[PDB]
Amino acid sequence: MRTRSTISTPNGITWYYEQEGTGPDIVLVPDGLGECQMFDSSVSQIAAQGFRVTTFDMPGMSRSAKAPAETYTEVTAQKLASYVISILDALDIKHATVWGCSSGASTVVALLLGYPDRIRNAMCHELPTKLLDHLSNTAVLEDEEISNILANVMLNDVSGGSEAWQALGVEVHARLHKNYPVFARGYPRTIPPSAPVQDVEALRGKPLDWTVGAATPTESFFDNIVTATKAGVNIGLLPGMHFPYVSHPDVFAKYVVETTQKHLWNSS
Amino acid sequence: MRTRSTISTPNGITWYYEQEGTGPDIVLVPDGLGECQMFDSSVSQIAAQGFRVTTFDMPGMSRSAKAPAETYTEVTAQKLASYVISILDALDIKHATVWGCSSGASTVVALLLGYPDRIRNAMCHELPTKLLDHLSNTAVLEDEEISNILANVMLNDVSGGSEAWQALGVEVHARLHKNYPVFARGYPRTIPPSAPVQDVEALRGKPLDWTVGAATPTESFFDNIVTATKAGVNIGLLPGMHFPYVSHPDVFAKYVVETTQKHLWNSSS
Ligand SMILES: C[C@H](O)CCC[C@H](O)CCC/C=C/c1cc(O)cc(O)c1C(=O)O
Ligand SMILES: C[C@H](O)CCC[C@H](O)CCC/C=C/c1cc(O)cc(O)c1C(=O)O
Ligand SMILES: [K+]
Ligand SMILES: [K+]
Repeated sequence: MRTRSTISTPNGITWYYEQEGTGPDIVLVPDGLGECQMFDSSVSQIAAQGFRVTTFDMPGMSRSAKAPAETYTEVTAQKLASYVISILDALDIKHATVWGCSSGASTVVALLLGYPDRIRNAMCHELPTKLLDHLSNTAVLEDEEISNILANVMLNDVSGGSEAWQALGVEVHARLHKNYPVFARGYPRTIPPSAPVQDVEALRGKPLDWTVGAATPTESFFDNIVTATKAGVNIGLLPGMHFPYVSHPDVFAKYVVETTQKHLWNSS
Repeated sequence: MRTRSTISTPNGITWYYEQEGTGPDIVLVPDGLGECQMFDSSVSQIAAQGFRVTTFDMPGMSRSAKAPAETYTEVTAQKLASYVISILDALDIKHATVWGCSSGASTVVALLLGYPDRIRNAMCHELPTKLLDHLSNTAVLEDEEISNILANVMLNDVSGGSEAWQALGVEVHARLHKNYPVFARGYPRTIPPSAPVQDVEALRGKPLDWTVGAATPTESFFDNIVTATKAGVNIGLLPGMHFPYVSHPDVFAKYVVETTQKHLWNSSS
């Protein structure tokens, strides 16, 4: 019942995508590691509630690696939003609910603000607005050292569940190992400054639902809570840290379903 | 240069307190464990910047244990604020900057709202507004089990620094051992519903500086960040978790001094 296929867009990207279900469109945008297998359990649970769910690997990452260098270098929320619109155009998805974490969160807020006719509502999780020198400095290391360091960071610092993270399995971790250097050299210097949350008044009244991880250290996304509250945007918590769709897939799925249902009611 | 003494207030409490320094008054209200030795390093560093610093063990706790049962049972922010005003009256402290964490945070916001002529400015850290059934349920246990459970929670989960926590020393931990059952039976069921943050408009424009621990799990005091932001109150982070004066005493002292200095400049304007 799950489609697993590839599709080429006129910007040069060959996307790997997955799709399951019928009904209103929900699109799950990966975090910066660009790996859509992290959504696998949740895709079936969401689709089973009457939705068409689409996800994809991000350009330059995992099975979407056949892409021009511009799509995975000097990456911004606005570039990623343009790329997501390209694949939604290719798949004839005219109106969608979107979810994203991390650079995915920056991407879905850019999607909602830039393409309002295309976006029913956006769920953003842990949107990075601050430069981290420790992360930006990994870009000058050798690929194998980047992969070793960032594999450790993801498991021990931000996975929000070491057993679930490791249970993604050897095939997923082998793809992430190859993504870490692409992510390190493309994302951490350019993503945070591109955060589309500098204009608080532009967020006010928008169909945005913002979350942070319950277990995440307060300092990590303190600024998200402040910004959301200043904008009057719905702000709450999911269990775990940076990857709730990995750590707590059933809670994640229920959240996506209930949030989409609330906006479908509000739209009529 | 530290005064270490006792003072009896007509509400029945015999307080243990400490004082150091001369200058504008800064008062350090303990968290619910009620133990003012946790401020020892910071009291000297703050006083050295030209302040008179006062702290005290809280009623029923540590060396302030000679107190009526009303002062350490069914404890509310409003009761604690009335008790702090009683010791400030007894020490002739008319106008003070105040710090408090946890129930001490609830106390200092209650002091600022309820006694505004007495409070130059308040610094509140990790103010509890939510009931926690797992903590409330400890009240029905025997004293020794309460002490073992909460000693473990403070050391390993919320100290923000296990080595600094242990370095409080054997005498402090012997006092905290006796305080854990008093705290368990008198605080967790009644402090959160008494939180003086139901009226966001009452906080607006008040000389309040609110912090949360940088390492604290987001869920613990997420509501503090939301409430402070809604009220336009200065909200920020200190290193560590629930006990910044234990985990990061020099950062804590600097924050108390700089915040007090900011309000002294503003008061003159
Ligand atoms: C050795 C170093 O200190 C590493 C320690 C710091 C941790 O890496 C923080 C981990 C999560 C970073 C998210 C993030 C940040 C960003 O600026 C752009 C992004 O796209 C993302 C994302 O995961 O997508
Ligand atoms: C056995 C369980 O799992 C215990 C686990 C939970 C952590 O103990 C508490 C985290 C911080 C809250 C303290 C607190 C709460 C309150 O309702 C009144 C107070 O006065 C305080 C205070 O420290 O003053
Ligand atoms: K789950
Ligand atoms: K320090």
